[PDB]
Amino acid sequence: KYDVAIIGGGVIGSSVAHFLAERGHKVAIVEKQSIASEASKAAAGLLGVAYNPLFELARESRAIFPQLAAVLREKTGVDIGYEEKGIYRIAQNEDEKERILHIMDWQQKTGEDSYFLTGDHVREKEPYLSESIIGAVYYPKDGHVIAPELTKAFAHSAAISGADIYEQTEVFDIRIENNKVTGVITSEGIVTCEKVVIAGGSWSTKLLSYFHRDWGTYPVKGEVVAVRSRKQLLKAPIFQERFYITPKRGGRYVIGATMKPHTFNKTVQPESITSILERAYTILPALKEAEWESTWAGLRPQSNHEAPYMGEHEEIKGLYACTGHYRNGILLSPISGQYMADLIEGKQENHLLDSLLSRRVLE
Amino acid sequence: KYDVAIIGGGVIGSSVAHFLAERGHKVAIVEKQSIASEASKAAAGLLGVWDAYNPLFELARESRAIFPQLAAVLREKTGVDIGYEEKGIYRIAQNEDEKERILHIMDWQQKTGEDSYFLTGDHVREKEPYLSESIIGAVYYPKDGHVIAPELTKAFAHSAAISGADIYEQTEVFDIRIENNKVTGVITSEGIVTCEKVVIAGGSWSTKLLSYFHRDWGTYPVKGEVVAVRSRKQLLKAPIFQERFYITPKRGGRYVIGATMKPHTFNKTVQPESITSILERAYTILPALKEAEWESTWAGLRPQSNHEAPYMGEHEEIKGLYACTGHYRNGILLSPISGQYMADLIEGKQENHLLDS
Ligand SMILES: Cc1cc2nc3c(=O)[nH]c(=O)nc-3n(C[C@H](O)[C@H](O)[C@H](O)COP(=O)(O)OP(=O)(O)OC[C@H]3O[C@@H](n4cnc5c(N)ncnc54)[C@H](O)[C@@H]3O)c2cc1C
Ligand SMILES: Cc1cc2nc3c(=O)[nH]c(=O)nc-3n(C[C@H](O)[C@H](O)[C@H](O)COP(=O)(O)OP(=O)(O)OC[C@H]3O[C@@H](n4cnc5c(N)ncnc54)[C@H](O)[C@@H]3O)c2cc1C
Repeated sequence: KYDVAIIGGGVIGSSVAHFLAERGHKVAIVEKQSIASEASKAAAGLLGVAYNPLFELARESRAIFPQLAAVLREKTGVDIGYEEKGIYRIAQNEDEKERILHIMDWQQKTGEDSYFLTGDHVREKEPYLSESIIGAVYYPKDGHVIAPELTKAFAHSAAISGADIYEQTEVFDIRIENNKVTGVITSEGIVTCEKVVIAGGSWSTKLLSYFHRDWGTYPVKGEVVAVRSRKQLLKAPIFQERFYITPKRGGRYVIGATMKPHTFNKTVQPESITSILERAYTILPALKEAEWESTWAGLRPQSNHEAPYMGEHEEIKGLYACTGHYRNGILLSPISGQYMADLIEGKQENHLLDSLLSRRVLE
Repeated sequence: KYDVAIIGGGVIGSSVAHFLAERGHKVAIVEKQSIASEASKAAAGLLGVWDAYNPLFELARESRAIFPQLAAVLREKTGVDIGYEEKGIYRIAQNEDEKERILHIMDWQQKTGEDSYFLTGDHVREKEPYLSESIIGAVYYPKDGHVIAPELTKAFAHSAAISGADIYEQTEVFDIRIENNKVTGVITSEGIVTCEKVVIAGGSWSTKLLSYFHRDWGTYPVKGEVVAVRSRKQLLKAPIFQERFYITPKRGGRYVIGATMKPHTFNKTVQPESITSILERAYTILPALKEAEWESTWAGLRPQSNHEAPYMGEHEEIKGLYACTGHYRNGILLSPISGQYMADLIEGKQENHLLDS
């Protein structure tokens, strides 16, 4: 008999598990496979990168990462790979240069420090980078983490604090008896609880029907490649119109990512492998003579409302939702967990439904 | 040309690589397979758990003092966390005979002996509630701990690569090139690697190369089989030790249990009887393991020396030939000082004692 059962053991559900259990709530994670089985183990873990109410949530989440990391390491033994060596936006042609200069110029007015670099000035800092790069924007405060490690950290933190983790357990439905959540119906039987959180990434749609038929998430498949190198090829991640090359602990380079909407398919097509690597060669040619390590596919949970659903059901008491983070669920995992636990404890109002899901279209 | 070529990409070779490169030396590492692919990936990473005047004793003491701040240094430099944990280790007893020998180790080991104390079976179960009713008591060592050996090994080696070392994985050293009684390089499977110094750190395979010291010298593998299970429950905060057998928790709900001892074999398969015996012994110490989740099993070749002690030092007659292999069951614990000693010795800031005693 739990305070909250959490449906899904990705970063988002594990983050929620962490913050609740930390505050003495008896919590259960129910996950149909394993912790970090899906988007959260496929993600490149980049933090930061137009305006909107997410930008501010992101900024708030971003700032939690330094202390969160230290805490998690100390408590669980897992280091999440938090790194802050900055991130480059690169440009290889003039359209791209201007696109980047314009982003920077609106960004700068918000207080975020960033410097425009010349191709030669980039190459002083990152010498393996292509002669084709003509400029770039450097953000010294950006960084990244190891998505699966952060995920695993949250979940074991939760367990240490008393959370029960049920892997290989699928939630078919929520048990609402008198317009109240009384439990959850799983493949391994009933789990009694007083509150539920839907954190089912790309699979949340059916359970989101309790809120509304049109509420939902769908998978946007992304394929990525990883290579190893004995050279110091990149110090910091490089970005180019969503495409990225990122270092990780241990001389690993992670490179992606394709976009294939509305499929749960986790195979990798050759063409994607070829397309990804050829693009990487124009940025960073030495990757030709690196060591192939792996390739994989992950399922970004797009929102039907183009913003994650984070909130309490207005009628059915104890029924919560927290999914649809799409491309920024690693970045936002800390703010999401913190918020959800505040909301579950009555410490915050149910205002993030309103704020994130309505967009004024006219006027 | 390199100031030093290091033969072996284990924790020992990679320590030496770290400490050296960190002092502006140009180092190559030459490794048959890949970094940390033998004993150093297989090890349980326990620290500290010899007679009192054995120098390894002073060395082990110094190794343990370098470890905390080294862990920070490697993390912040390479981004690799070595799993340094200092929550202690319990030497358990299940017989009254064991209790005696344990109390005996404690009493006559108080060489400022890590402020260790006796706990009753009941007081241990307070501290660790899944441990067996069968344990009478144990000696808790508060300043005892453990690392993740494969991780420490990787840290060290990336540390050196960041400091300019060239890692030649997938490269076997056949022989050491000696022209005019000085070392000019190392003859490998790929090409010739030109260096002014070499360090034999080839663990259990060092024997042929050690013959340039004395045909009497050599190392050999002592096979060890280990089992790893995963768990959602909190079965242990700190490792338990018992006459070489150990149950150790690792970050991420993992529990590695071992180990077996099969001497004079390089063979890396695991015999079912070893799994059967390790697990059955484990069940008496921590019954919940019955319903944990099986993860994996493996073997590693502990590098025993012909002389039952590491070879660490410089060749008296041959200019620039060094050795540092054969740490048997303490290779992880001594990787920091083995590295620091070896680099101090190459820079002529340390005398050549260990080769004598
Ligand atoms: C290629 C790629 C690169 C990315 N890069 C970045 C990046 O650089 N920065 C960034 O912030 N984000 C990135 N992301 C996004 C990030 O992966 C997601 O936004 C985030 O992982 C979503 O986490 P989640 O827990 O909601 O989803 P998931 O990790 O998919 O978790 C959902 C979990 O719920 C479980 N589940 C579903 N239904 C049920 C049920 N009925 N019962 C029980 N369990 C259930 C599933 O097993 C799954 O484990 C990237 C994604 C991809 C694919
Ligand atoms: C089961 C087990 C548990 C253990 N537990 C502990 C513990 O709890 N605490 C502890 O302190 N220690 C422990 N050890 C000991 C520790 O594993 C070793 O002492 C440690 O590996 C250090 O050895 P090394 O680096 O010399 O050996 P290795 O890791 O074997 O390194 C030797 C390297 O040299 C390479 N090599 C060999 N020949 C050549 C050549 N011609 N050219 C190039 N490369 C070559 C090999 O490929 C190998 O990678 C344990 C060992 C085992 C097996």
